[PDB]
Amino acid sequence: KLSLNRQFFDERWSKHRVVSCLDWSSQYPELLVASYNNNEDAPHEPDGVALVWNMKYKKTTPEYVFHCQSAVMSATFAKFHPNLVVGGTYSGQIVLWDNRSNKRTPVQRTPLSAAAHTHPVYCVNVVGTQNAHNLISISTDGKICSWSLDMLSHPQDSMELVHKQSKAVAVTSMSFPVGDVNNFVVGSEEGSVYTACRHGSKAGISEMFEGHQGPITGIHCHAAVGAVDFSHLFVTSSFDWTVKLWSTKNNKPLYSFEDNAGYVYDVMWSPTHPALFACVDGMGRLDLWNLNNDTEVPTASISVEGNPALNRVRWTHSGREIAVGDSEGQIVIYDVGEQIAVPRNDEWARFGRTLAEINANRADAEEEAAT
Amino acid sequence: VHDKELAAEDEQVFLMKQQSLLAKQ
Amino acid sequence: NLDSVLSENQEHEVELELLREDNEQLLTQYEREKALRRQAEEKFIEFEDALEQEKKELQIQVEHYEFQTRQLELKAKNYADQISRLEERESEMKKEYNALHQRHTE
Amino acid sequence: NLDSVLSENQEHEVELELLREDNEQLLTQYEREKALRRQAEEKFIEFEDALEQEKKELQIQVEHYEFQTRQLELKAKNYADQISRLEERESEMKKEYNALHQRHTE
Amino acid sequence: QSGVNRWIREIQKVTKLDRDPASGTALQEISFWLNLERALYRIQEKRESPEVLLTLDILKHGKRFHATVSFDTDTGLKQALETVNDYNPLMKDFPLNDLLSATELDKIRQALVAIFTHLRKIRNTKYPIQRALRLVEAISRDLSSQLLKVLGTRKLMHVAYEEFEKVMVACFEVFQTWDDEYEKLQVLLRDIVKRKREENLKMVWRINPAHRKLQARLDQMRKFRRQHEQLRAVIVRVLRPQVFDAADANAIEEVNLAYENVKEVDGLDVSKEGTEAWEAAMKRYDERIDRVETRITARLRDQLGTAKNANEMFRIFSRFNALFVRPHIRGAIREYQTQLIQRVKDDIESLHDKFKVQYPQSQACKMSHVRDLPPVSGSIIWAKQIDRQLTAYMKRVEDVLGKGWENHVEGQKLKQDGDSFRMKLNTQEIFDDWARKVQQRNLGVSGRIFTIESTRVRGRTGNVLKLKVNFLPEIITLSKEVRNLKWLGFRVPLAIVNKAHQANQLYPFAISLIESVRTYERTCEKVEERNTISLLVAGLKKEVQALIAEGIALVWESYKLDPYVQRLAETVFNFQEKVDDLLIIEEKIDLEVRSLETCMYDHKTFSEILNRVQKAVDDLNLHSYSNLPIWVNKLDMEIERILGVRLQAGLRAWTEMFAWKMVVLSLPRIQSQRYQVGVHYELTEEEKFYRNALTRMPDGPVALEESYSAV
Amino acid sequence: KMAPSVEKKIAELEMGLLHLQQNIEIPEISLPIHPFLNQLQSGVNRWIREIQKVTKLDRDPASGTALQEISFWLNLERALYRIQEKRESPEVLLTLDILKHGKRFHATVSFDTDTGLKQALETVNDYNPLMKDFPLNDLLSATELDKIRQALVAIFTHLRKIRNTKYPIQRALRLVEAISRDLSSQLLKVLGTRKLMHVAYEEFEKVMVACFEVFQTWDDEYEKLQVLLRDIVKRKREENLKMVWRINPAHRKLQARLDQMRKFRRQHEQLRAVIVRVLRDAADANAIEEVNLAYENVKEVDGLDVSKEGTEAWEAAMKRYDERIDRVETRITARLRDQLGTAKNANEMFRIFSRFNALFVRPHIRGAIREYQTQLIQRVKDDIESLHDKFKVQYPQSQACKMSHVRDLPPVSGSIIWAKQIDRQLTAYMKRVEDVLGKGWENHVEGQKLKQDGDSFRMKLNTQEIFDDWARKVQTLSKEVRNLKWLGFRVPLAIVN
Repeated sequence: KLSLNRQFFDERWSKHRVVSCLDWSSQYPELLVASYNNNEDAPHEPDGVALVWNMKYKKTTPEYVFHCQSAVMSATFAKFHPNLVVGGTYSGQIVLWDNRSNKRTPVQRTPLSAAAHTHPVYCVNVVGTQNAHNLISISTDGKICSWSLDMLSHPQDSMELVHKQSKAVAVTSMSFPVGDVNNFVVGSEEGSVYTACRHGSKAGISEMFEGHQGPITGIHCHAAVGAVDFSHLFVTSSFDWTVKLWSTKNNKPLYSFEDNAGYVYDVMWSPTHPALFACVDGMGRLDLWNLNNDTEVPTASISVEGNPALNRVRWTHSGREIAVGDSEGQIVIYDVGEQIAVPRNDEWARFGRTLAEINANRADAEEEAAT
Repeated sequence: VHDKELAAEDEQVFLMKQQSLLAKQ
Repeated sequence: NLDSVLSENQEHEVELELLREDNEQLLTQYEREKALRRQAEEKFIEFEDALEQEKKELQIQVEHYEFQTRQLELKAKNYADQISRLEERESEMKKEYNALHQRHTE
Repeated sequence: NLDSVLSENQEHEVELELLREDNEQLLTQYEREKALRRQAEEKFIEFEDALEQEKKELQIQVEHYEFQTRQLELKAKNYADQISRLEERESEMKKEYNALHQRHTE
Repeated sequence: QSGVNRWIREIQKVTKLDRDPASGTALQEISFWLNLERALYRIQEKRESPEVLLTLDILKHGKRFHATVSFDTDTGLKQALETVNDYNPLMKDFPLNDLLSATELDKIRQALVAIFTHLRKIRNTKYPIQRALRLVEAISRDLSSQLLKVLGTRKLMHVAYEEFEKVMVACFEVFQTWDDEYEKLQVLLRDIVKRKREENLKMVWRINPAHRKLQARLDQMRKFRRQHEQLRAVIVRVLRPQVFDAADANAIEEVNLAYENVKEVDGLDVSKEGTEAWEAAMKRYDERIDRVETRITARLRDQLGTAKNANEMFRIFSRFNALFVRPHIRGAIREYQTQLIQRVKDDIESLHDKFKVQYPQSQACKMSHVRDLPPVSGSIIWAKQIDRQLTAYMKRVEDVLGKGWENHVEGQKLKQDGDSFRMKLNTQEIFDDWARKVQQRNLGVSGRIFTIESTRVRGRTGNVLKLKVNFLPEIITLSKEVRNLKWLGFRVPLAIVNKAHQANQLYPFAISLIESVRTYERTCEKVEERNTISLLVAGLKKEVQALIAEGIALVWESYKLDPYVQRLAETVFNFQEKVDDLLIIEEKIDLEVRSLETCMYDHKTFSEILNRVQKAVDDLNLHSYSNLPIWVNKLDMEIERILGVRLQAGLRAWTEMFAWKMVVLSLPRIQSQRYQVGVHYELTEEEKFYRNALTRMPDGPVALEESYSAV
Repeated sequence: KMAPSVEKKIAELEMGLLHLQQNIEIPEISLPIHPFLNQLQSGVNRWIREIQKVTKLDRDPASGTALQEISFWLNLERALYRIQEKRESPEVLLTLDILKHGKRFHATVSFDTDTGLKQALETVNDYNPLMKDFPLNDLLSATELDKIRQALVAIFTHLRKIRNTKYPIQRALRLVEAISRDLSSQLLKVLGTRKLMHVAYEEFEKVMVACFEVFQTWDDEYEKLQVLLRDIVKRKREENLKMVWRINPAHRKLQARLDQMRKFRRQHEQLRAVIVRVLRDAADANAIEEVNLAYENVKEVDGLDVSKEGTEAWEAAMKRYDERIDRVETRITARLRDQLGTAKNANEMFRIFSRFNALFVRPHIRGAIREYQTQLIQRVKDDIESLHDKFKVQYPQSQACKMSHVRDLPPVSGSIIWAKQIDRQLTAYMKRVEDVLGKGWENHVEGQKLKQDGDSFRMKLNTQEIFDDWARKVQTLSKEVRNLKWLGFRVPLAIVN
């Protein structure tokens, strides 16, 4: 069952704004960073607001407030620095807020040069270990830069992503596999998912996936690791009212969940349940798809009050409370039941049998309908 | 000895002069 | 007249430094534009090669399809002439059968 | 000390004129290279759009030929059925005509 | 004469020899024609021996004419010789010997093309068309026998499905090869007939090939096994118990035993007994299958009782996807057709209600603007997605109701509704309206980079004139729309693409100039908020305005635009962080000054507060703010006045004199420019300590006299 | 200059005899004659058959060297002139005349038209402006890279006479591909002589920039030739119905292999110089022999082979080198992490951070030592605040003024010595910060505030105005004169005397 747990809405900052990104801290799993876009009704107010809310405390105020000059498009936590909030804004700067400083103004920012990003940055991440971690960012012109978290003045590595006839893929979202620093996947607004490799002899776009018929909003790789490896799988959510499930082997969509209503704005694999993923749609409905239970209807659906358009969803690292941001800035926390969240000990083998049954039935139906 | 202060000009007349510089050249 | 020569010397120094920096900037940017034009010509020649082979494949499919259309339409008009003659012949000896049937009837 | 400062003035003058005309040469080289690169991009974009347009025309012709071949093949199949049916009917009426000559026989 | 008549009979029993073409195989006819031609040539060379002509010359010398006329006219030698030499070029080589030893179906096909290409030599011969037709029938009989032997050896019945399917696929392509090669041969004999109208009076063919009925049998076998396979698919699919009845296991065993009992019956027997065995087997199979067919239909009814929405009914109708052609579930679809049409009509009306709200009034435009999509391309994607969902609904309805759902009244009004929605959902008019607007407006960037423009801001009567960068937002949106619409298959004109490429190559300087101008305006607004510190940042504002006045003369196509943009961005960032640090440290200075009134009267806390203020002023001096000593003097008068008021309070609290007086009077003064060293000037007591607090006495020195009168 | 030139002429004689050996040759036919009309018909039919045998000669240009093509066209030209001069002999004209007298018009017509001598001779005469005096012998005879460069520019300036002939442009492109083929072969021969793996880095870099200059010369001469080919194609539109412009030269793979080899060798030299500098225990010797073993493991693989097995061997050797270098890097990270087991005071830790600074170019070594740098930067921030507090008091209020008064130092020069000592301590602290944060400390998170504070502090440490004020007021003095000339101030001439 799905139930409301907590509602976050700040009166001064998060009013008349649409949530743009959500993240939970890896070290401190009760902390949510929530990006925001510009309120057009208040030009004197800062364009980009990044709030940090707390789960343990029962107050309604944001625990930290940051704001940049330009509209913040994607802000995450630093995975190996506990004090930094790294945001990527509309102008292409990568601002780096600090919490120990007395200022809400960023303490570090990248230049707007040709050696750095220039178009809006919609995907930033921190990859690596303690001894070797980097910040990866891709703009919407397809430029990918790998920075170090100290020297944000020029990138350590940088390239332009091009697949065919040196045409620039316009990257909208980016995901990384579990335990991988080299390979990653990108979803463009041209409708095409591309896999890619960071460094090596072949650096850049590796393959191509045809798939969708609209801009791709959110792509997430598989997170839960158990008896059977599933890191080659990922899910995508796009503008054509579908959620498409893929693997890196097959060049075709393995399944196309048509959310017959409104668009689909974000999707995300659960980090504990290996067969569960959540998606949001455009009329406020949040759906959970458990593939071991049923692959045609949502397992559990909820609707936020007033039905606003939902932008982003994000699971906690415990897989128990998910966070969803809407068009009014109202961060809502939804607590899933233990019958849906906690997996059984045979759930990886059951998902392997379910994936084999999906593959066999769909391929057999296709080859028996075509011939 | 005490030196008198330097001050940047008022912004309105400054970029009004720069508007004249833009239009004349 | 030492002060005038000193003023001339410092003015010449500031002009020298200014247009030396202008020289270095112009050289670097000219190298940049040459490299970018080389990149553009490389894009032109590769895209040339690739889609020219694609165009030749599609043209091959085009006049193959034209050959198929021509032979099928020729078979169709041969069929047209033969059924026209067949129905004409069947109708005339049907009339002959009717006349001979009335001959047997009377 | 007019000798040394006038020597500095003289060296400043000759180096300023020399690398000033060198600067004018690089500025001319810059303007030529910028014009060349701009014309290369314009030619590339024209070639893009014209050749992609004629590609789309070839795709339209391929689809039209496919549809024409399908409908003409359908015409040939059902019309061959017409040939077989009318041939069977005229065979039957030939048989009844032979029965009528049999009726004349006895 | 008697031996002449003996020779006449001996060659008349051979020249009249003829073989019926309907009887026997083709190879028997080939061997007969070859042997007859060879024997006729043998008796021809024996006829032309000189001793025979010697006997005819002797009989001519004996006036026995009748034997000579018999040997000249009644022989029939010349006509039979012309017959066997007219049929010779067709009969010389013939390819059925390769067919008789062929074992694989492609070898059968290549023997077929060899035979039918060898049959093309009839056009130069006087072969009768009816004998050619009987020869083709004999070829078909030999084909039927050979491929029956091949199919009997391969044993297609008891073996698995896929390779059995592919060997009948190869057999049916062999039958197609026979069909079109017979078509080519038939038009060849037609064109042969068109040259001999008065000779042959037998127009119709009426050929019945022997293999054809077997082909029909194989065709029946094809669909039969196909049906069985499809049935077995759903019988392992839907028959699972939804969370174990004997009905589902009875269905699995009924299908298995029905297929076994039809597997016992041989299907390759083309005879009448084989035909009636085939018919009895299919009647038994239909009787065994109809029970589980009725069970499947009843479970479809019970499954449709609990199904409410259109997508649910489509998802459960596609579970029985392989049984749409069996003529019992079609009645169940016909009974439930009206509910499907009504509910699909409701879904179409729901999509029409979505599209009824316009694009700028909807949330899709807002969420596309959030995710960086320009509004015309977002509207195009919106209309294309509604059209795609309409096409998906029509495709699903057509696929479930069969082709030919148009003729009903509900079907024709549903098609009318879909047609109206599709012509309301066109996307081309929006595209060339946008193209006409952009081509009329005729955008493009050139000239100098900055622009002064005077606007009327509310709250101010005077027209406030502002500075912007010469780069319209419509340039950036036009570049985004060109990059979006070139993806979408829409042809955009040349000037728009060239303008977009110039904009994309000039964008990184323009966005940095826009950010620097906005940062400078925000920092100047923050400075104008606090008028008290305007003289501290006079040097930085002077430097930034000097840089703006330097760069206002630059053109967009200049070569100096690359380092100037970086220099301006660095200077404006430094100016902004200096102003923010000045704001923080001036708030600290004001807090420490306002806390001097509430600080209790002692030397140590006054010295600590003055040390903190001196440290803040020292940090002001380290970053070298402009006009520091004037602002320090203006602060020094205020803190001296505060110390005078506190001296009044301390003196009237007393009403050992100098011990109480040296608490305030020995406090060190604030030094503005103290980082300078080398100048050996020593400040006196009045400019090092607050010795002029009696000059800043708020009530005048009369209270000092009140301190002197008590002693 | 005698014996190397003699050796080059000897190699030129050997190369000349090599293509005289391997020259594809045309069989020289001979027209026989009678030592009656039907015998002449058979003889002239043998003539027509052998002339059609010679004149139908053609060669696929996609195979073989370019010198084979040049020699083939030259030999065809010579053979066609020999056939033309043999056909115009008086005896051949005589037997053709008496065949014309015999009214055997078939022989005369078939010897007039069906021989195909006219159009073949016209075609080879049209081609012969390009085929003469071709300079590819200079390419196959050169061993120095500048010689290869001038041979390449001579070949590409010979190629500009396409405008005279009616050569097929596709055949010209395959000729260019053959030029690329034997250019790659000669470059492989020269670099195999040069033994690039066995040489030091400086000569390796000289031959790499020379070979890439050769590649660059090929590049722009190819763009000029391609411009001329586009000019000659758009001017002759009716001649060629179909036209493709694709070409894959055979030297680009060798260029990419050389680029990858040079980019490997630069990284290996950069690591090995640092390792042999600063790692002079068993761990140091272990690391240097592992580095030498990795270099020898790559070195034993013949990198000049461009084939598929050579490519796989190069990738295997580079993968083994990368894994060995990663093992050496982890070993030296574990060696550097033993600092707190030895360094307790920050001063000797500063010293071993200065001695071992050259490992911090690598990203793993820089990212591993992270929590140390915050403490070190905090220590230098404390020392910078202490240096500010030493400048909190001024020189007249300092004890250094009394120490300068006692030890016979004038107060102005004592102030200048005091300020220069403060500046020296500030520069030492900035050198320490640069050592701690490595190269590029000026754009770090913590080093930026340090750099800004050091710059604004050095702006207030200038001593020009004190010297100027002293020189203005003075216009004990000899003490100023002989102290201020040590400090680099240009004293006035009137004050020295």
